Amino acid sequence: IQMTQSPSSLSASVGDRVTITCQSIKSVYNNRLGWYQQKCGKAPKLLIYETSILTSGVPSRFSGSGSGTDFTLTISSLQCEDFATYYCAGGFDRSGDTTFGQGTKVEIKRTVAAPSVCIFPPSDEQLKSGTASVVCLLNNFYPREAKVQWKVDNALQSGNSQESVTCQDSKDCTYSLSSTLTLSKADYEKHKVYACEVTHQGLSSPVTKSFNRG
Amino acid sequence: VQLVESGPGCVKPSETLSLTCTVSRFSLIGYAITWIRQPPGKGLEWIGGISSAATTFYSSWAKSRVTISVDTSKNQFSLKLSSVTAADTAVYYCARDPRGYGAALDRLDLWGQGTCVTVSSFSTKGPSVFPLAPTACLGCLVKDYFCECPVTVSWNSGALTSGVHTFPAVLQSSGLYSLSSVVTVPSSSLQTYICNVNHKPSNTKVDKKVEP
Repeated sequence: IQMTQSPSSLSASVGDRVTITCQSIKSVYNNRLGWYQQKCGKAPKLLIYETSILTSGVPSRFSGSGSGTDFTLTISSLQCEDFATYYCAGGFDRSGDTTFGQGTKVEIKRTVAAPSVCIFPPSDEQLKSGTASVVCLLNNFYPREAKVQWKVDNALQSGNSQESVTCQDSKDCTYSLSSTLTLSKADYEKHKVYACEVTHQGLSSPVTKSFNRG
Repeated sequence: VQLVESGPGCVKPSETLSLTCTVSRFSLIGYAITWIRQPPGKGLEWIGGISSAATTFYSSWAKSRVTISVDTSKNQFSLKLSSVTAADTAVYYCARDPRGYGAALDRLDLWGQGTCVTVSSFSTKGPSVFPLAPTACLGCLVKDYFCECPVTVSWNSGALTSGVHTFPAVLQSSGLYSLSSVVTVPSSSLQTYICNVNHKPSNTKVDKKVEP
């Protein structure tokens, strides 16, 4: 059974002290308790081993404590680059009784940041085939809530767009977002203005970026 | 020192999955290698491991479907997972315990970057790579590919890292993946801009020039 971690997710501001707990049923064998940090898209990284010893190069803001069945990871001055899922891992004997905790997500709150917006028309190569993708990019905003609306010749679109979002940025805690509008070449060629309108609490009114085909 | 993982990427149900983890550089360490997997959106799960004495350990769930071994002549560690189903879809990681322990997770000081495995009936398909042409924004659209990973996007062959955002892929209503990689650059950049895209399951290697 995975060891128990608490909470499942938490958020605090830059500079705050936060604590993550790890609890097991059996007592740990010979201080075999370590803590891993996993950033998006990346392998976990060992931050602390044998309960309280820091990996070389890990900043001193991380510390580990506890014993037996109850362990704590503390981050004493939360930074944007600490956005990650943290896992404890333990050994209870020397013959195969070892497991991970369920993970705890850490998010970092910061001030509002408005996105800067970019729009891309379909490339000529893609237009050579029968498909046309239009891409709207929202860069470096906070918080994550954002409405992207596509308009073609001022007609609103639904069902032909998809978005995805990065994780919180290591340097400035912002998100970035891409929205892709998919049309057929035939429908693309019938129309002239392509626009994406962005609504975000950092902008006093919605921002529209657009292009005229050709 | 790097643990280089290799594997087929997209596999069909009931096949045997074969992964390798090759130690790419000499280490004077008598180290152990542990295998761990992470299903999409879930946590880390121990599969098993191999000690400095080659003592091979297996998680209770893997004891009957996994074989773990080492080929010392190639410093290559192997994992075989038999009769896969869609539930074996996950990122598979190899990691090193510097103490030589084959059954320990508290001190994995060095990790491979993971090899993505998708168990599915659907056919592999390589991506098309399209420039997204214009501070300023530029990038590449990797479109219409299956399975999702392993997929690699670099800029200028690694030279351009600051400001680059490669987005998670989305499953399109066509049933194929699409993603974009973008970088914000100085507004009056003329500079050569190459995105390097590798979709290993389809043997697709494309370098694409993004010009004004």
